[PDB]
Amino acid sequence: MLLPWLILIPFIGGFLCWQTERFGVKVPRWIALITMGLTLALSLQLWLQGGYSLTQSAGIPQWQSEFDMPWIPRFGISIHLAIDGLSLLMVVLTGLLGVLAVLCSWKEIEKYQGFFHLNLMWILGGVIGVFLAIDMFLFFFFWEMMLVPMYFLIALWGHKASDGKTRITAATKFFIYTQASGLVMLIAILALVFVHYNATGVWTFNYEELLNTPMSSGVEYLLMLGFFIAFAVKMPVVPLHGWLPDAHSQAPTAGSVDLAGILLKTAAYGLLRFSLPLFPNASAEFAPIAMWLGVIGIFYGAWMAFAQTDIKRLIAYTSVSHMGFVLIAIYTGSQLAYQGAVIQMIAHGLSAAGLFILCGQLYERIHTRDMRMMGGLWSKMKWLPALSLFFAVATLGMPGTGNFVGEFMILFGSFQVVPVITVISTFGLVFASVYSLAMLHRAYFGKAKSQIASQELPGMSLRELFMILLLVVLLVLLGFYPQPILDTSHSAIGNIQQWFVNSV
Amino acid sequence: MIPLQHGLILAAILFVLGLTGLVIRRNLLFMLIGLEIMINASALAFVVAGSYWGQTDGQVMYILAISLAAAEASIGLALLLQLHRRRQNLNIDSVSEMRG
Amino acid sequence: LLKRDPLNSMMNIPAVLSRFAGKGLLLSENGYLRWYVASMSIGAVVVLALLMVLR
Amino acid sequence: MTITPQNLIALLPLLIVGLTVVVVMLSIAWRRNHFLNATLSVIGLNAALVSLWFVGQAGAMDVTPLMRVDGFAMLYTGLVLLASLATCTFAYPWLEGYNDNKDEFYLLVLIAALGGILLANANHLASLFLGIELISLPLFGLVGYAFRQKRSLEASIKYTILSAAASSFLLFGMALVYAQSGDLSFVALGKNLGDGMLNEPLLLAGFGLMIVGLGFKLSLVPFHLWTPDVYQGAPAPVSTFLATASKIAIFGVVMRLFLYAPVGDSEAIRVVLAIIAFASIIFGNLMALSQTNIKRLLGYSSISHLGYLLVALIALQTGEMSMEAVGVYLAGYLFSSLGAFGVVSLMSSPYRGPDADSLFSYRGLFWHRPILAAVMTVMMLSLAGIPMTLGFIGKFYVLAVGVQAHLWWLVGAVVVGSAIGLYYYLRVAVSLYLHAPPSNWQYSAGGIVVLISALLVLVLGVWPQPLISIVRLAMPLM
Ligand SMILES: CCCCCCCCCCCCCCCCCC(=O)OC[C@H](COP(=O)(O)OCCN)OC(=O)CCCCCCCCCCCCCCCCC
Ligand SMILES: CCCCCCCCCCCCCCCCCC(=O)OC[C@H](COP(=O)(O)OCCN)OC(=O)CCCCCCCCCCCCCCCCC
Ligand SMILES: CCCCCCCCCCCCCCCCCC(=O)OC[C@H](COP(=O)(O)OCCN)OC(=O)CCCCCCCCCCCCCCCCC
Ligand SMILES: CCCCCCCCCCCCCCCCCC(=O)OC[C@H](COP(=O)(O)OCCN)OC(=O)CCCCCCCCCCCCCCCCC
Ligand SMILES: CCCCCCCCCCCCCCCCCC(=O)OC[C@H](COP(=O)(O)OCCN)OC(=O)CCCCCCCCCCCCCCCCC
Ligand SMILES: CCCCCCCCCCCCCCCCCCCC
Ligand SMILES: CCCCCCCCCCCCCCCCCCCC
Repeated sequence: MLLPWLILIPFIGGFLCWQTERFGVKVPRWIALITMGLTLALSLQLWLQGGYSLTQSAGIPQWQSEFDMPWIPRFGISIHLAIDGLSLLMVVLTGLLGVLAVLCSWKEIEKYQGFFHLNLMWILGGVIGVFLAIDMFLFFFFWEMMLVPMYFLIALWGHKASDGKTRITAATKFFIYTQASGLVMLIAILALVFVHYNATGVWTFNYEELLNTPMSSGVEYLLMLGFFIAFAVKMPVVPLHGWLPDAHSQAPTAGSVDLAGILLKTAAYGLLRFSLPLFPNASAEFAPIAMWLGVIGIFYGAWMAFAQTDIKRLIAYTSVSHMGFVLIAIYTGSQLAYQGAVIQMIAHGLSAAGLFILCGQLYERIHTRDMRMMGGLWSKMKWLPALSLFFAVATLGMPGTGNFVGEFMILFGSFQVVPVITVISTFGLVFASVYSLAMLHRAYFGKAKSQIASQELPGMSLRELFMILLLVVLLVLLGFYPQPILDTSHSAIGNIQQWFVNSV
Repeated sequence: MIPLQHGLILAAILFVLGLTGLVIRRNLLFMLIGLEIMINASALAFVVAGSYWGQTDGQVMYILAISLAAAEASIGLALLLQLHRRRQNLNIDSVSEMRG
Repeated sequence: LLKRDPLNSMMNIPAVLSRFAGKGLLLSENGYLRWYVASMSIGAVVVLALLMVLR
Repeated sequence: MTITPQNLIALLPLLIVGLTVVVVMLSIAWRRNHFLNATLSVIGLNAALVSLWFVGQAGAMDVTPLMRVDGFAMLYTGLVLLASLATCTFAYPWLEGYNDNKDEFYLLVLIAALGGILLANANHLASLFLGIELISLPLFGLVGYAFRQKRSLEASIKYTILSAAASSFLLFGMALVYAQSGDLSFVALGKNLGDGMLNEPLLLAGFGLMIVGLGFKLSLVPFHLWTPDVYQGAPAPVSTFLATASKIAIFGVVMRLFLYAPVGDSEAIRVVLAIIAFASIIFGNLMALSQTNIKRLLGYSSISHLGYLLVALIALQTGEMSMEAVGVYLAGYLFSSLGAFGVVSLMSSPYRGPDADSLFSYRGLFWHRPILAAVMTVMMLSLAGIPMTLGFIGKFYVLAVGVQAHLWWLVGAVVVGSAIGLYYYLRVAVSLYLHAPPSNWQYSAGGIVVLISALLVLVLGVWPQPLISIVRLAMPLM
């Protein structure tokens, strides 16, 4: 019922942001703020009225809310939305990060701010639609639809200090990676639909109907490979990862584009919701390759993050390492590891949002991102280095932050399933501490290594400090009291895990 | 008592001769001449096929073929005269300014 | 050793191959009409030879 | 077979366009008037477009031993008429700057549209040949309409020589096919063969030579090298017509020929067409990677899109939605090419003499022509097959048809070519918004046409069901 409005309020709000720029240059930011506040309020209302903590696992499908409308009846294609605990958590995180992205671009008084806000709102609506769609064609449609405003944002509103051609190159690489992988996913979807049609006679794209599809072993492996190639591009999984540091480097300086779609993790959700239930035997056969790719992703991302002289690229490779952890968790077939993966995705979203906002404000103060040109910035700034220290402490997995809860439940469940991959991943946590300490030492400690770092810098704004402290409070509360989040996603995770292990 | 294969072979020989003349000649006039040889060979092939089956369809296709040949000769010679007016040469290799 | 992201360059290899193949294929668009006719006859030979081979 | 009054009702757009040719000719003979003759041409084309309704209520019939009128022919007649009307609309502001006679442009456009209608209705080798040349020869005139311009004369000479060569190849192939079969109707090409002897060498050689001619006409590899030169050298409304109407009509008659001929089910012909489609997709996408000229880029784009269409054509005998995919893809490709070539034509109009270059310089177009820049970026996203655009719906149809028929090499070719196309289309679309250093109602009509094409592309990209239902309503004879 409210799910179409959860998708449509961002799109209508973006249209109103574009259109209401004639009334003033400071008007579209209020429209975007009202839009994302309304979307977040609707998501929280769905959380309160859903009763997710009392819901028990009854088997796939089990939706707390559902909407259906015919879209292309010739192919059996519907606007088909459904929400349960995992989808609801991802939608709430999307709404919160959208509010943060609106507030992070509050001071931009550019002549085309309305189109910027329209692109931001359309990216957020596409991400929410990805989390809500249980029609395969609609899921693919949102998956590819949220990449065009992101392309234009990176290419036209991006990092202004860099050349234009670097921004167009990064946006083009991101678009080609994501859309080619999406096309491979479309081929997998089409072949699954055709197998179901030849076995049943019904034109359907409904994920509930495609769950019970009789497939040969090898056909299922290829369909799983197409789905995994799309999700592995957008997770990222090595070696399909370099688009993410290039896109983070050339994103706009505020960081709203970083929070909008580059940081929300739809691929792990797609692996949990689609890859494991549709192809459980193929996923079980693919599990050693997937967890070894996760191990390689953890260590490669950590080593790449240590080798960066750019702080933004360091945070991007930090995301790569964390996603390697989540990818290991997804293929274990363990309830504890899946709940840890959910906590880890939410904690990564919050901590990377804090890191990217603080990096954007550091670049605002000092007009550079090379860590060799800064140093000793603890004595020069009022709030920024301490909050950066908190968020770097969070991303290495300190207890008291949600990252520890996530990665440690992941490692507990994984050790219950696969011990060697678990011990190698914990040494990956040692690597994580190494790169976080290296970033903190290179940026804020020591002596000033240039002239701009040796001067006093203006303090942060009250709104900027307010949302950074909101992220700090949310991360600490997730670290100390993760039980509401665990209870919200318990039934959906249980359904996915029971489907995965009861059909293998 | 003429084999159909012999008439088709004669038409094919004339067709490949016209195509060779179209390729090896730098002059636009000889290219148009080779084009006329090619279309006349194809029309002869249609006439041979129609005469084998005892049908008027071969001569009707011949009629359409020579209508096309006449109109194409008209247009090609107009373009050749325009080329000779605006360039004073019929070298087709010189008419190559659009490439890549 | 890894600071240049070798996996990124390994995945950038298809773009380099595509650029090289496009530059090589653009040599056929030299703008010469007689070569265009020759390529038409070459394609006719190739199509007919393929049809008699696979028949 | 004779002609009945019901057959005359099925003949209605052909008769109306021919009558328009005669009427516009006599009006030019009376007095040279650019506005009146352009108006008479567009009135005749609109009359044929609305006479398609009476054709539909006449029913599907066989009008000649040569023509067959059904929903298939109705759809391609409508597409050809839309392309011709748009060509006239773009042609008027361009011809406003033309110093020599302007009225003959519309006569040639009408005769080429007549050829497209004949190819839509063609059921015979004679009508297929005649429709191809009735399209081609007015295009010889139109491509070299500004023959004082050096590039237009070059394109005219190249197109005339190569199209005469392809016509000779096509006619020789038809003659070999007729020698084998004994009848020139589409359904009898291979009907005198049985017990698995469909691959007769003379029939296959004839169909190979016709494949050479038609693959020239469809810009298919390796008969594709003319396309960027003729697209660049021709006047921009002529480039619009040559990209849309000629390709659509020839592909429709090729669709009908391979549907009706029993030799269309041959394995060797299918493998040869698969090779041609694979090479066409890959080569056309690769060759547009480094193009700074929008016309040559759109020519290589035409090569790739015709490769995708040929992929849909290969699965015609196996799948059931192949011709429905062809119809949806051709509608989307027509509207996208109309928008792109129309923006090029509007920015190239009026014709500024033969001694001044007609270079586009699309960079920074948004800062002086924002609506045209929006239309052109919508067309660039549509030609890339990006969702929310009708080009994506066409690409989806092509991919579904390929997956249904297990044409996995062609499926991988479509994916790889789509990625390469993504690169260069996005390069053009983002170059529209960078920074770089009319006034009559006919120019506004051209802008309205490209804006309506952009709106149609977006609306049918998000809601393609009306177009799908219309295309499925256009069922040819089984
Ligand atoms: C360039 C990027 C894209 C990659 C290239 C494009 C895709 C290539 C796909 C290659 C597929 C090769 C299949 C080879 C065997 C075919 C014959 C066969 O075994 O057919 C079995 C079956 C038909 O018999 P049936 O009675 O229907 O049995 C149902 C079985 N489930 O057949 C079926 O039911 C249909 C089987 C379809 C199998 C899935 C095909 C698509 C899978 C996703 C994409 C490919 C894998 C991921 C990408 C690879 C690396 C790029
Ligand atoms: C311009 C040049 C550059 C650009 C172009 C570059 C090349 C593009 C194309 C690359 C892909 C080529 C095609 C790959 C798919 C091949 C499929 C295949 O061979 O299938 C055979 C068989 C089919 O299954 P079958 O055994 O028939 O099942 C019925 C009974 N069991 O299959 C099986 O039995 C299962 C086979 C599984 C393994 C084959 C697929 C490998 C995929 C490699 C990529 C993904 C690797 C894993 C993930 C990595 C991280 C994402
Ligand atoms: C002992 C027997 C049992 C084995 C237990 C496991 C091994 C225990 C090893 C203990 C000793 C580790 C010492 C690490 C010192 C790190 C601090 C240091 O020296 O920092 C210096 C340098 C500073 O870097 P930066 O921030 O860039 O500073 C700017 C200019 N200096 O910082 C650097 O250059 C970064 C240094 C990173 C060091 C990473 C160490 C990783 C350890 C992994 C252990 C794996 C164990 C298993 C191995 C395989 C077994 C089969
Ligand atoms: C024999 C069998 C049947 C044949 C078909 C039916 C009869 C066809 C008759 C065709 C007549 C052609 C001559 C029309 C002369 C119009 C004169 C006129 O009013 O001109 C005004 C204007 C001139 O141009 P402008 O530059 O604007 O002038 C400024 C100076 N006042 O010009 C204008 O503003 C344009 C005025 C257009 C008027 C005609 C509109 C209707 C045309 C109908 C025929 C079109 C084709 C039909 C095809 C078959 C349909 C079933
Ligand atoms: C898991 C592996 C198996 C499954 C793979 C599934 C596909 C999706 C994941 C892999 C995607 C790899 C894409 C690699 C290229 C990314 C695009 C890129 O780098 O574009 C930027 C570049 C232009 O930038 P620049 O280098 O500055 O150019 C100078 C020219 N003046 O642009 C260029 O230089 C031109 C770009 C041309 C188009 C891109 C290349 C297309 C190649 C085929 C794509 C389909 C995938 C087939 C399999 C490939 C091998 C894995
Ligand atoms: C999707 C966004 C998630 C943000 C982080 C939320 C972390 C959980 C916070 C729960 C509240 C903790 C503090 C209040 C405890 C109330 C105890 C109620 C039972 C007596
Ligand atoms: C994917 C389908 C198409 C989506 C919309 C594509 C864009 C259409 C045109 C909308 C208006 C564009 C305005 C752009 C303004 C850019 C300003 C840049 C300033 C630096």
